[PDB]
Amino acid sequence: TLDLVNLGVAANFAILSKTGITDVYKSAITGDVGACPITGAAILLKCDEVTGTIFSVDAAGPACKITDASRCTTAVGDMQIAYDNAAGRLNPDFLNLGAGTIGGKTLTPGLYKWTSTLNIPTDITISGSSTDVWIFQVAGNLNMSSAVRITLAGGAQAKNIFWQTAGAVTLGSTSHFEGNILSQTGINMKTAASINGRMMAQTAVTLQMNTVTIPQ
Repeated sequence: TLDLVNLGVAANFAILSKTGITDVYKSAITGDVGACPITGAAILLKCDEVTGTIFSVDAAGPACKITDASRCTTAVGDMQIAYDNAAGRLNPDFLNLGAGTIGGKTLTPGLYKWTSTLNIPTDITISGSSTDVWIFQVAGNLNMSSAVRITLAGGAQAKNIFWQTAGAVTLGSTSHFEGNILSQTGINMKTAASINGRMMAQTAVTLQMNTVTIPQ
């Protein structure tokens, strides 16, 4: 009975930020990337790093960039509506689960809230049907330590997982993440971390040699 978070046009993006995209070469991104209203010069991605289109609001950015202000603007706007929709959900199923550290848990469908920072220091499973939905509401940061893998079980799909964070996200080196990130600030990945998901930041996305794939 938990409704999907509608991403509108932002659904078309693996990475969408408002202040840019930094990168330690070489990353492997599958899906479109965009930044707005910042200049496309703030996208530090090469053409060989993106399987998809790089969208700029202006004439600056990587050589393969497409200038389309109105699409980037709509996407960022839809990302804000999604962020507010996700943050606005009421009547959580869980509050302060694991007291802000959830290593080793198996997370079943529902609306989860943390009034603090959330840490993921060891492997977790997300377990549910192909139609089940998870919304994780985090009033601080979200941290996941090096080499931590999020596993999906029971038919659970990346496209039906949403992480809403009031603070910054940090995914440790070589970690594997599952789901959509709606961050009010930054999403910062470290050396060889991967995500099956979307990085939607109201500030910047920062990468270090990452694999980023849009959910199927």
